[PDB]
Amino acid sequence: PTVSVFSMFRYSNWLDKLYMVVGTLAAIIHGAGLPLMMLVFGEMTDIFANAGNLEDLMSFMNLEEDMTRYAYYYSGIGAGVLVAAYIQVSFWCLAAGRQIHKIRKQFFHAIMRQEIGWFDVHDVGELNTRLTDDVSKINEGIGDKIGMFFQSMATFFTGFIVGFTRGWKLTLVILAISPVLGLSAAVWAKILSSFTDKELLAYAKAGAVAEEVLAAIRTVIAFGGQKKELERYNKNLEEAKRIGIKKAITANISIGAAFLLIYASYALAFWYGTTLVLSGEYSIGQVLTVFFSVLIGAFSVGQASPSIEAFANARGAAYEIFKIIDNKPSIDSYSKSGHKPDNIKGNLEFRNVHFSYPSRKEVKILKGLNLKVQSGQTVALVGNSGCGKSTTVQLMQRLYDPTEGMVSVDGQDIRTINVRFLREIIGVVSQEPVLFATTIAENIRYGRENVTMDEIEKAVKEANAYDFIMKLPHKFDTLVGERGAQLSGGQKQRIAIARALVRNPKILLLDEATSALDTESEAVVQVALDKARKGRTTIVIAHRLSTVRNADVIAGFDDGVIVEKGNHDELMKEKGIYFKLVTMQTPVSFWRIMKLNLTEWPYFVVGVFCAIINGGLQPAFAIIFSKIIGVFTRIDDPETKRQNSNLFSLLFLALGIISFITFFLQGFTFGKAGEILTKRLRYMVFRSMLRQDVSWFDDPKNTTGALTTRLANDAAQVKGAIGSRLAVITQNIANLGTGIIISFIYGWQLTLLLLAIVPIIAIAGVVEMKMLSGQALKDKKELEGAGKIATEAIENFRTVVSLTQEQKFEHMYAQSLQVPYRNSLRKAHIFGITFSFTQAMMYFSYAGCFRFGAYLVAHKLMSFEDVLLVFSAVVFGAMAVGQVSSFAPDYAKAKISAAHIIMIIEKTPLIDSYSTEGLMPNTLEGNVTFGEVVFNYPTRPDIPVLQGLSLEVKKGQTLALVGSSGCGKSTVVQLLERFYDPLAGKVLLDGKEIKRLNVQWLRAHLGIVSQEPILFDCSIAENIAYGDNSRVVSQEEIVRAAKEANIHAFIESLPNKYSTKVGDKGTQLSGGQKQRIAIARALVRQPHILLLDEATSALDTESEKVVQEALDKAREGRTCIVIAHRLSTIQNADLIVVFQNGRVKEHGTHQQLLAQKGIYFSMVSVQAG
Amino acid sequence: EVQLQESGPELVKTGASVKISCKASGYSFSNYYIHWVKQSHGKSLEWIGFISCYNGATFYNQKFKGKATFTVDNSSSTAYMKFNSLTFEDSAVYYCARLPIQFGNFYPMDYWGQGTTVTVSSAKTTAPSVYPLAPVCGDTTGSSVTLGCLVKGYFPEPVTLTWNSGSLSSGVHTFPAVLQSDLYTLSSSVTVTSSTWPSQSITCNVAHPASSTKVDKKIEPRGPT
Amino acid sequence: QVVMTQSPLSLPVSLGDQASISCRSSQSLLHSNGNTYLHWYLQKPGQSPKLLIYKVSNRFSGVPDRFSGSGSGTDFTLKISRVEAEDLGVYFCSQSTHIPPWTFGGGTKLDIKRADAAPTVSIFPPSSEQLTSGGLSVVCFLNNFYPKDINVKWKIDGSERQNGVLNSWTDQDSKDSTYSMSSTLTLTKDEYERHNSYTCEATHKTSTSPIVKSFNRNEC
Ligand SMILES: COc1cc2c(cc1OC)CN(CCc1ccc(-n3nnc(-c4cc(OC)c(OC)cc4NC(=O)[C@H]4CC(=O)c5ccccc5O4)n3)cc1)CC2
Ligand SMILES: COc1cc2c(cc1OC)CN(CCc1ccc(-n3nnc(-c4cc(OC)c(OC)cc4NC(=O)[C@H]4CC(=O)c5ccccc5O4)n3)cc1)CC2
Repeated sequence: PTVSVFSMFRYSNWLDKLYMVVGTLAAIIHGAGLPLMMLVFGEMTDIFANAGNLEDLMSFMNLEEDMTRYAYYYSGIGAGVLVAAYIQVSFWCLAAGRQIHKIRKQFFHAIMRQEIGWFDVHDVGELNTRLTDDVSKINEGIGDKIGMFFQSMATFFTGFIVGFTRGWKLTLVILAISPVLGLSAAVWAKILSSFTDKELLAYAKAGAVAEEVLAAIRTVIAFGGQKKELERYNKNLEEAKRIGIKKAITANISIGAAFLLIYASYALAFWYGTTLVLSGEYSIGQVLTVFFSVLIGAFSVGQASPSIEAFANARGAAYEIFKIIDNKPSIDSYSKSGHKPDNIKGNLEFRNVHFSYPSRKEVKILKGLNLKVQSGQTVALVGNSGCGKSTTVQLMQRLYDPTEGMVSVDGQDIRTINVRFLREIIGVVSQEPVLFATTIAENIRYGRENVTMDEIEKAVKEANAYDFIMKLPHKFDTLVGERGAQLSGGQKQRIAIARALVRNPKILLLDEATSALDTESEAVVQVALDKARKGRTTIVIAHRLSTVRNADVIAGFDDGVIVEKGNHDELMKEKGIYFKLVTMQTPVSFWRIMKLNLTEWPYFVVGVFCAIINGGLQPAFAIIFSKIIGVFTRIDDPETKRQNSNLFSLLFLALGIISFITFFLQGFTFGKAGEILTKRLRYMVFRSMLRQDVSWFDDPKNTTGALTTRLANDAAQVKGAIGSRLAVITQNIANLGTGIIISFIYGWQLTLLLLAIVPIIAIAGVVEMKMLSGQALKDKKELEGAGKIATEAIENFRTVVSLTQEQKFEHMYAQSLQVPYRNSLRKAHIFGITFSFTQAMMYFSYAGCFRFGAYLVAHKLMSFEDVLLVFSAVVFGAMAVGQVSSFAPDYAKAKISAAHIIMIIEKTPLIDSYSTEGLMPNTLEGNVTFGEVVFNYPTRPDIPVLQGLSLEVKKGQTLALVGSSGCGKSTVVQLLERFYDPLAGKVLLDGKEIKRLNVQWLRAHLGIVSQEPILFDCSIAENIAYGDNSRVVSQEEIVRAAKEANIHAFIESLPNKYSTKVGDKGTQLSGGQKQRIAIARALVRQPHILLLDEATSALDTESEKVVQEALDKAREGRTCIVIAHRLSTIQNADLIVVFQNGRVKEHGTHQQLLAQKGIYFSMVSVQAG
Repeated sequence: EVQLQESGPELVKTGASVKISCKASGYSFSNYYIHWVKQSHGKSLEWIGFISCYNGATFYNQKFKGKATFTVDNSSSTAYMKFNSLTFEDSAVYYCARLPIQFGNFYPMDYWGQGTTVTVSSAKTTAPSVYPLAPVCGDTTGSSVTLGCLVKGYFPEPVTLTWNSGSLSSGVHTFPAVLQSDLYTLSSSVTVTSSTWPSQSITCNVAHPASSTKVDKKIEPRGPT
Repeated sequence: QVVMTQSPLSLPVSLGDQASISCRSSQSLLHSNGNTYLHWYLQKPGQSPKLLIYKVSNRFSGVPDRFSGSGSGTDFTLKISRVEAEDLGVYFCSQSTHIPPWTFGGGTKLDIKRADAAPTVSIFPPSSEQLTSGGLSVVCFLNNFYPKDINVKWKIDGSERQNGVLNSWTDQDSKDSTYSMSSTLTLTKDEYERHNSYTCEATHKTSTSPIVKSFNRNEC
């Protein structure tokens, strides 16, 4: 898991290696720039000091002339550094951008060259996160951090070299102090660089119950765990709060320690330097230049660690992409060493074919199948689901290879001939097709390259899918939505048949081509299928026997092996399995957030005080620095000079200690108030969303994951929106206001001159800060807005592995990649220019300020201590203003966040779950009466699913509801359970209308089983224990319900039997077992009204009886309503209701519906026996 | 441990120019001022001026301005003082001294150059006039009978005087020389006993470099003259 | 333009006792800040002057502590404790509080303060080479005299000689450690004859009486 460095710089041109070399040279130059500026600064301040000393003796002419000369060194260094910085940044960014574009295109090629078996095992999203995260990490690992790394190493080396060639004594002292300085700068950059992932994990620990309660929305009011899930969520928030508090405390400890160390080093270095300057051994400019070069060098070598971090990350993230690109499959679509026939005649040969799925290789579905199919032979295969008809279809197109035997098509085997040429000539429709979300002309064009619209019209008229083309607008320009959601299912399957038929194939393979289709359209589709079957070989897999009776050969699967063979009458005169089949068939808010942290006002007041002191900490440094220099700018007694120097060293130390305390306090207090606000806001938004109705979440914009992300991000952004603006404003005021004032008092002219520069210096500071770690994410946003095509061509590997059109989607990916690449190059150039210009203006401020200062000193208008004060108080004031106002989070998105949070908190549901008001009778009977009830979905207001049904249910009346899939089966459940209230109709619950009753009482009395069993992230004892709430749950009822649901055996078998931790949605254990535990979880409710919705969807035949015996012994006393597709619970039901498009067609006893032969008898004579 | 040292004597003629050199070792040259100070003979010291060893800025006393120029050589760590048309009044001993730039007259002149004596002169080399002296005529002082040998009007210095080629180390008295009207003068005495004079030889010796006259002269007993 | 005055131009001191040298400033040597700057330096014959005591009463690093300095206003003093033989040179003081032009003092030499005695006058008739060359040079040696402030007088026929004569004041000897000087009267052969008496004496403190030793041009 550590790529060798040479392997990553693969895909590098010669132009890119030239870019890298020249960028490294420019980076070294721009790095070594700064210690030379310190050199010139030392020489210049020495000039000023000697002029002052002499003019205080003779009690200023050559001063102006020598400053004239030094301005030229300043300007030269400024220009050279501007050029070197521009070159370094632009060249490194261009090299990395082009290299990463090449990497990404070649990686997509590799991820396309694979096979479905290698793609069906790995997760689909895994490759998505691999692409985005891995590629962006490779980009940042080689983009610029190498530039800044070499620049910081150059600054360190040149700084120590200058410090040694000037004076080696103070240099050895600052060297002895240097390792702790480097460590402090490294840790301080390390904690300011990321500031996201640790708090993200601290919240992710709690994101589990978030995803729990937002992944189980419907069943959560039946479970009624709102109070309990809210308690557990409060616990998780408490732990997250404690971890975040410890984070803030330790981070601010490290910050304060770094600043205390900086200031103690200032104190020691000035103490020793002034000892030498007073002992005549050193000058003041010399001590200044030696100290500034060594201190800056140590800080830079400290700041060059995140480059190493990002490079290690880039190697680690490139390992997997290189392994993907490195892998070559046995069969390559791109490879042209495959063999291609010419006289392609339809002949199928399978002999001794054994194959198992590599996802589950322990189970063997197939145990040998031998077939020989001639041309024009319509072969159908019949059998139950589990034998693998779809397995045989996937075995045909060489999606895999059989482990035993050899398959052949017309003499020669598949294993020596080309895969793509074979893949284009077999037109296959799968069971559930997928449609790409383009126009329908492109969709029907997707078979082959050069198809004109006349062949399109002939193919769609063969498919009989031109009428719905005729009725909708944009008859070749209609953009079908995601996964065929815009159109209906029958139009979708008919145009899918068209999309296969445009290839003009040699072998046609249909797999369940008429699942959701009606009578006449399946008829005309099958007539068209016999219109094009005479030149081709065909295999049809279907459930309806209307299209099977007119075939050539019928065959039957049993346990994977094809057992029966022959024509219709041969299987009819043999009375086999199939015999039994045919015999049976015949914004809005503006700063109302100030009151959100109001209760923690001591934190706010101590924070504003500490911010005032931490802002004013700068002009005090200006004062002490200028005073300690002016002590050596004038003449005085040696002892007075030594006393002043010692006093100012002590003042440096004391200022450092104050800085430590105040940084700790401000950081801790603001972080603590922020975290308390985030906790109080997450708690409240979760409670207010739990108080909502099901109609609220069912809104199309109110999605689960989107809402957990809204919580995670906005509840942490609104804390900044309130605390950070105030803290930063106060910091910047106490930093720059008193600075401009003290400057105006002493030097009036130079203060105006530098006022004409402070904005650009602040801008340079903010830019340098945004460059230290993290500038912009917009490139990811462009790639994402253009990245859905790779997602869709990855997920739907199925259609692309057969259509033989992979290169077209690779070219589409290239067309998607083109324009962001041009924009990235233009942005690299612009960014280089801006960075260089800002740093150069920071380099030219020296020259301007000190030339005007020399002209002022020469004319007696001010001293040198004064110009030093104005400089160090105004220019560094503006630089600190920029540096600090950078770390502040921006304000517009924070405001939008607070607005939406307050909106959602403020929103109140029409029905309140916490209120007790309503009709509370002490008694009931258990009779339900629906009358003229109509319901339309709020997300689909134009489409009515109901047209006024009615129903009468009495005590103990086993009421079966039978109908088509999607005719309002669970809608009556949702009308009962107070999810949706209908616009019209009347529902009487024992002569008591549900709209006037208590809301929680109806949700307490009844108890259902969901359409899909969902459990929570705990053990099975807490799975069944969720069924009864606000009540002391007895374990005797737990074991009694586990015995009654016949899940007691599977619980008592498991180790840690009632403490066995179940994962998400019961993904560890099987579907029948979680269905039985859903039966046990509903069973503890003991409901007076019981509903079942698909009680035997995935369950064994011996388990259905042991589920139903508890139901039949407990159906007395309670009203029972079962909805299922299996007829075994429908035969013994009391009254049976058949639905048709929401309308009640037949009702009454089962013998009455069996007497009058209608649509129910149609479904009652399918598998009667 | 700071050591400045100067060039050495420079016997120049009138109306000429002469450069005096102060060389400083063992410390930082860039900081201190070098102060030039004059001293005539038998009089109080006198301040000439100062040169800034950093950039070469100067300040002159009122008397000496227009008669002296100060310059500095940083790469050689030396200071230079040059006259212009030096007169007879500039024969003296001159000194260079050190004074830091930060304190500036609130500190003493810590370290001094050794001093180099200038002498203005117009005369030229001369042969010494070795005069053989003799005691008082007739009477004796007893045991201690005195003798002597001297010179008059020689240029330039020095002169070495020994007695009996060094073999006489008894009753010998040496006295320094004196400059007068661009020439020199000397004298010396030796006391001997009666059994050493007029019983033994007593010879004075002179040696003037710019004349090479390694002359010797025995002092004889005086009779009628 | 302050003017320092160092009180004794010479201080007769012995070895084993102490002395004190005093400088008087014409102006007040305080400063507007509150410190007084008056430094004492030591100079040796043929060497460079060293710094003995800087500022008011402070001592320079690298000197013993025998030296001490105390003063007020316009009168300051130095003190040598346990005087030695090496620390015998010229001293001087230096003002630095008013420095348009730096100011120093006149200096002070030290003495050895030996036992007293009177010199032995020695006189010579002129040299034969001088009579041949037309000249006279009569020297008046005076050995073993003490202390080194004596005023001898050349006399001719009752007239004091003030021309062509100076005194060669030798310093104190090493072992015998007594003083000497040389007064030499010279004239041309013309006025050599117009006078007869070339009388030299030694007027000192050890003896007010002139110790006369003369000869006569004719008598020889
Ligand atoms: C220094 O100039 C340059 C600056 C820049 C460039 C190039 C530069 O060319 C040299 C180009 N990028 C380089 C990256 C970078 C960013 C910042 C710094 N910082 N260095 N110090 C401080 C500082 C931080 C304080 O806490 C927040 C603080 O408050 C207590 C005060 C300070 N400093 C000051 O106040 C003074 C006062 C003073 O007398 C002085 C004397 C000598 C030199 C600088 C001086 O600046 N930040 C150095 C490099 C971006 C910024
Ligand atoms: C996210 O959440 C948080 C947000 C916030 C905080 C905490 C958070 O945590 C939750 C607390 N605030 C942080 C705001 C802030 C802004 C800048 C700084 N920097 N200070 N220095 C440098 C510097 C940058 C260099 O380029 C990279 C560089 O390379 C050349 C060098 C340096 N440093 C230096 O040069 C020296 C030299 C020097 O003379 C000096 C003099 C005085 C004082 C320090 C000095 O340090 N940046 C410190 C804090 C607000 C926002």
